[PDB]
Amino acid sequence: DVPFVQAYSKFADDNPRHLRVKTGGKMANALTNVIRSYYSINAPAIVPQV
Amino acid sequence: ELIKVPTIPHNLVLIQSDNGKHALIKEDLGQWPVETGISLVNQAGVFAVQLANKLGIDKPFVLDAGSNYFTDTSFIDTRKYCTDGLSPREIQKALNRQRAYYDRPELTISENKTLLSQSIIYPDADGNDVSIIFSGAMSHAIFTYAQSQWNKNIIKLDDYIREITLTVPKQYRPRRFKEIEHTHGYVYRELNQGSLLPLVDANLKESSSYYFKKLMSSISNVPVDARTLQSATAALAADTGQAVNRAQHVSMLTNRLTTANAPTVRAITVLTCMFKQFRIGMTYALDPNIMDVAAATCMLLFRPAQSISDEQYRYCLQTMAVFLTNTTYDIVNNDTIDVLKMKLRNQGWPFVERYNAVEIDMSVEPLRSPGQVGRYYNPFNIDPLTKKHVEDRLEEFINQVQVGRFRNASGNAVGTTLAAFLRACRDKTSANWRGYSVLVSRYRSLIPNELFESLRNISGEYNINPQDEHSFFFALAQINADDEFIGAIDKESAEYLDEYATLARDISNSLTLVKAAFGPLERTSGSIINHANNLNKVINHVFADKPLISETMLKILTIDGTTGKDGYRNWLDKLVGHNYPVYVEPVVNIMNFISARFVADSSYFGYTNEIMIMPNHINVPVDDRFGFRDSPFCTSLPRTIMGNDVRRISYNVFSMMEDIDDVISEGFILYDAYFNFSYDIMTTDGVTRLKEDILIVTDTGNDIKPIHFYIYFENRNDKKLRYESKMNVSYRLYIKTPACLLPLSDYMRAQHDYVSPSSSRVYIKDPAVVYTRS
Amino acid sequence: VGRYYNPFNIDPLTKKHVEDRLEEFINQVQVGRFRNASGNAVGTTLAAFLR
Amino acid sequence: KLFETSPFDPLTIKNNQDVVDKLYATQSSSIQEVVPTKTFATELQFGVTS
Repeated sequence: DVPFVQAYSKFADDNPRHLRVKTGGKMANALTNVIRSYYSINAPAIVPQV
Repeated sequence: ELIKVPTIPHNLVLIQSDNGKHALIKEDLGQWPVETGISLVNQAGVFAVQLANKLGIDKPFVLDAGSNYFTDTSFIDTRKYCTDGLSPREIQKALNRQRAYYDRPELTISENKTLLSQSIIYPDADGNDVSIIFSGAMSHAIFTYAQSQWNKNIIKLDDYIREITLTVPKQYRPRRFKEIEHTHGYVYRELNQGSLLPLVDANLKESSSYYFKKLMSSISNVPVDARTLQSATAALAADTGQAVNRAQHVSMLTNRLTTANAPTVRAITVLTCMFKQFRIGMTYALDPNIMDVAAATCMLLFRPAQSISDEQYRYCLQTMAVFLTNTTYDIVNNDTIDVLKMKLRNQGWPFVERYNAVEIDMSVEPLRSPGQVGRYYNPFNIDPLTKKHVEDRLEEFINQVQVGRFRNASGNAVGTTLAAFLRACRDKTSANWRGYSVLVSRYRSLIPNELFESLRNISGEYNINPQDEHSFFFALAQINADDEFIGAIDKESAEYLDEYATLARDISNSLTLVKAAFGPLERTSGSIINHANNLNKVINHVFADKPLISETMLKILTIDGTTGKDGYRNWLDKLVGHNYPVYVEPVVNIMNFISARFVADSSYFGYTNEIMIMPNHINVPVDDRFGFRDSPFCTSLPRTIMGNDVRRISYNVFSMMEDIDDVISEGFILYDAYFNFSYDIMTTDGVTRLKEDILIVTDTGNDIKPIHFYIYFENRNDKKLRYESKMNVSYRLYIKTPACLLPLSDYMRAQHDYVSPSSSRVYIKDPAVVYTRS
Repeated sequence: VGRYYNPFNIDPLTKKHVEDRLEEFINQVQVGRFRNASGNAVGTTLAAFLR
Repeated sequence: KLFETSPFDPLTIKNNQDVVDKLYATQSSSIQEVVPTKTFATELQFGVTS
């Protein structure tokens, strides 16, 4: 599992855990939110610039 | 051999405040520096070995903690109280001090008995002893995993014997084991067989030359019967009339006889019949004589057809045609084998054919060749079933040579000389083939099947002189198997077995090193330069201190005159991109486990991936379980503070920041780096602070100074320390709470189980099942 | 940016000489006979140099 | 007397290994089916070390 741990840590800024659901971290949330914003002008677009 | 570990390596310590209000259990596994910018997994590998040595699990072992117990004075209590791990009396003392602070009554007798009986030893169904003790979580996980890995190689003696029955020769007296050993005997053996092909296939000339030289030295010392040549020479002189006055072809054969190189040739004879394809060469004189023809005929008749190449076979036929048929080398230069065979047969010469030796199967399975059948060639091309030459018409062919007319239309001087010589060689080979067959079989048992089918006479060092060949068969010596010689072979078998086992380990080590260190090459200068530098760095490190590879490998690699470092560097180079399967050993499994936990649980080993710097006026949730004053530990680094997400900056960006003063006012999280930290827990009360300033600003970049927490326990109603914390400290550094810390209230989480094997088991150091005959 | 020939006709990808029958070719020279009437051990001497 | 030399003194032993060790020490007194000599081995594999 060593190659997967490195890839997940880079993507999610946290080590994978057996008892925590693998969600992708804050990058996954930001990617999901920008997709909503691109589709329509009425989307919230709440992701900070920082 | 196997090591019996007497005590379980618990790593628990008890820290309690002076007033006794707060107490904690901490597992101390050491602090290991971690460097950023390079792979963490590679660093974890170095620390895994050091950690294994600290716990005592690096070498094969079995736990022997069954006898560490005592029995209570009460007559009802028949339980066995374990003495390993953290003492339950230490927890009882800590718990009573806590109750004294709160003015609660001390632990009752019933409560004391339950606490004092937590650590026990009880037997299981299989006779093993199970120890329940207080110990660290990672110490328990790593120690128990290493136990299961080493136990894979511990088997009963009867199981080991059944796996090695097929390799036991008949000429050895069986060993009588004691009755206890048959019932309760166990052996630690690694039964995986590693191939020697990676060394042999890559370096064929070096491997073949090394083993041929070692074998030749042994065979050269075999005793032989001392039989004079006078009887053989006198018979030859009578059959072909030899006159002192006249010059005859028979004299040229006789004056050239010599037994000086007989031990060397007879070792070549064994080598031809011991290996699948051992090809020998032979160079004749520029002007062939009757000796060359006799030598060439002897080679074709009494040597295996597998030892004679087609080019050598044609060269032998060309030499006969030049002498017997009165032609030149230039004429027969372009003639093929079939054409040459017709020329000699028309003149009356029938010895123009190679003969295949008959294979004989070994009685037992060859060493390092599981589930395989060995073979070797019978010497002198004699069929063992018929006890005569493969050619059934050899008597008729010799008579045909006798009446033939070669080199002269009138007379039979050449034919009679060759026929009489060839009859002598036939008789000697018939009488003495059994001794050579036994000699070949004995040396065949030394080599595995891989060496039997792979080694070749590439260099051509072992070439037989024509004078030595014809004198070998004319003056063949019977083989005498002295008792001293027999014992010498038994010593060689032990040394050969150790050498093969050593080589297998070195090959497995080298194959692991190549995969981890070197990638694939590209047709670019950068790839070639990178590979060359990395190759030199690895070679310098492996040969430093005690060399990784043994002296046996270095002897094979240096057989051509190259240095040991140079020979290893070339062989490692060829191994890049190998598809050879490497069996994973128990020690590799253990190290990968500790490496995985080092990456997964970083707080145990003193480093973390994230730190937070926040102003003092901002209130953050903290871990209040331990009663620390101004605790620098958070259960998790907060996602939001005051309704806004905490800003996260990578260490590289923070290093290059020139507006760092504006950023620190708000607070931020630092990540993308490994932060080494240390802490000290003081029993008194005081201001919790850091040893050094948090950050250092330079014209080149910003950096974080080494982290060392001074942590004190908290007395809430202390105005002096409360004011100093708020006013004398402006910024605070937070990290996730280390997982090694555990409150005293949760002391039942430290209970863990260790299983030790039965004490009835006896371990056998020498599991071999045979003795020497004498 | 430039390009150059790798020395000694060695392919970095295969880490070996370009000719894939070199070992067979050298063995052929070792067992060969070239000047039987006027030469001695020409094939063996030349083969040893090649290895 | 049942034995000229006792196979082992029971009071000296402590576990199963001492019985085996003592039996090897006193085996010369008994009539042995096979008299021990140097031992011959047919299999030997060395494992990789730490």
